Amino acid sequence: MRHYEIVFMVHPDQSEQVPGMIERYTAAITGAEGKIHRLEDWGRRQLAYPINKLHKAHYVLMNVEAPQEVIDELETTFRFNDAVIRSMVMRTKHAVTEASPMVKAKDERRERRDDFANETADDAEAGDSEEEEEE
Amino acid sequence: SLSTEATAKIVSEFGRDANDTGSTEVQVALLTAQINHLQGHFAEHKKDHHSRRGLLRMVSQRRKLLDYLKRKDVARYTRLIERLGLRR
Amino acid sequence: ARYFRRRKFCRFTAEGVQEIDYKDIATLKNYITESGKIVPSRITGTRAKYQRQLARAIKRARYLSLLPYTDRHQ
Amino acid sequence: PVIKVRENEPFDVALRRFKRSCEKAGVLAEVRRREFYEKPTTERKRAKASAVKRHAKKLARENARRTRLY
Amino acid sequence: AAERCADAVKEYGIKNLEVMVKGPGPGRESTIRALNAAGFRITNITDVTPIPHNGCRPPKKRRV
RNA sequence: CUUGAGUCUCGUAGAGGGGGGUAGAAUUCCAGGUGUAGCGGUGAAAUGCGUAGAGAUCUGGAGGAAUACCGGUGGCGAAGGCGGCCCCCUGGACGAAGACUGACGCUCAGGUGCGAAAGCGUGGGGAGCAAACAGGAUUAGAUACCCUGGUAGUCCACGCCGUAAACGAUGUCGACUUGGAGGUUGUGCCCUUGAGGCGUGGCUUCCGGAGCUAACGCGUUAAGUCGACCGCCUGGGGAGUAC
Repeated sequence: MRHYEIVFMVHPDQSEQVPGMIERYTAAITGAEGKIHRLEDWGRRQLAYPINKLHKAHYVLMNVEAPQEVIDELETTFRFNDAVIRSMVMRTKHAVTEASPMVKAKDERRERRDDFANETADDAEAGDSEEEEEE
Repeated sequence: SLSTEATAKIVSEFGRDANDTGSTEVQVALLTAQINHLQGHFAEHKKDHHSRRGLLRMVSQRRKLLDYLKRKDVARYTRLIERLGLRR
Repeated sequence: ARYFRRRKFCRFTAEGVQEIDYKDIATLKNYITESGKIVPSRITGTRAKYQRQLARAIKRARYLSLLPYTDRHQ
Repeated sequence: PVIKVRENEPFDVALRRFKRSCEKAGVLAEVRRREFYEKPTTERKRAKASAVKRHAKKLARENARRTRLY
Repeated sequence: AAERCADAVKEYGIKNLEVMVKGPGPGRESTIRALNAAGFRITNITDVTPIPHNGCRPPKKRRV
């Protein structure tokens, strides 16, 4: 099998309803003798054009070992979902060995790389736990 | 474009030597298996004239190594066409 | 004596052979200005192979909506 | 036009030296022209080329200055 | 233009400005100097010219 | 036979190609709030945009085209050419090591594929610029420079004659072989010699002995030497025009 990496997006209203998605995707990869090496949240990002009449949306990142056809299959699942509103999937990628790696990139998102339309607190109920003494 | 497993299956029981990939027949079997992936590419990628030119290069060389085998024996050349399936 | 004080991706052959990766958008922030421009090799602290590889990852993250790309946003 | 600044209302400090968006600015390189593989270094050698009496006079000043024979 | 605009807002009881500027034109600091000299207090000057990631084909003046 | 040439494994750089997908930003455009008669365009303004509510500023909405920085004489392409992000497929290159085949090779008229751009048929599209067309200004004159507007065109998918400063000036292939300096890039080994060096292999730029040089210069990639094969020219106009 292959090391993979997955990005996918949901609305801001769904940024604390994304762990319920990550449960199913995890269970697809663990079902396949694959393992989750990292799970991470990139938070709310600002959009050049409204999707379904709203200017912002929520990004998440997973980092895995999985068979490549699982991540073929999962890139297609995002692309067939209307709640999952855009993805990118990329071949031959792995997690960091670091704990809480993502907190420093959450910090970058809330500062210069959104337009901060929505509270930090709902988007942070996704992905990597912000253990600030590990990072 | 070539699988490793087709190449492996050729040299499994052909080839004049330990780690032979080079015997006349095995060159042309490996080029046929290359062609078979590229034929199915340019079938749908009709405006890919990189791939068109690469396909041309392979079939010319394979015809020159079939010819090299027909220069040895004409029946052994037509046995290589037999074992690789080419033409009607 | 042996060994001497190396520079970023220096004194070795088998580092920065393959690309410097985009997922660390916090590290990528280091290599952009306050107008979302790329900084060249002499500024990232790296040599030609590694800067070409940085500039692909920097590009990637900004057009993925993960890294700053101007002083402005909407 | 004005860039961004730590300054208290700069308008009485005659800054122009960085104070552009396009006007002698770096983004003027693809704005409003063709690609030119040769031009942008050719046009340096050409611009310099005609003022040769004034060029040669500074060179001659420096050769006469440099020798400590006066 | 800065002096007539300083007069234009006199009744709204503003005195404190910051400044934003766009466009290629030279109306970018002589304007500010006469703006401050028409009884207002400037504290910041910032650019708001939009710059692209390549973008679309530019307008043409003098067929350039 | 392995040395030319061919073949796979395997290390690896890449703006190579085709199919599809995509993000943010911008050039453009509208409404309306707020505001109130201005806006716009040069050499000159006129043409053009307004007051019937613009321009400007805020906020909402709409389209179609392209990737600034990075960036290197760099890397890649069959040539034409190739630079934001994802998948999928895919041609070529480059390289530490494994070997292998056993001259299987080289050229190439004719042949076969591609071939910047302009144009254009087909279906979709019309932001930007702008042939056409429409309108404007200057001057003694102005069909132009300059300006307003803008269809086609470009652009997406498909098809059509193919040509170019396809000036990256030097036909392809092989051997022989001056030296130096620069750039780039794969990799084994190590005091990883300092800086990574060094060997090693490819690309590439300049400089340059000898050679070659009407002349510029070129110069081992010879504007060199020797060979195979192949293209072009044969004064100028008539003319790639006529037939």
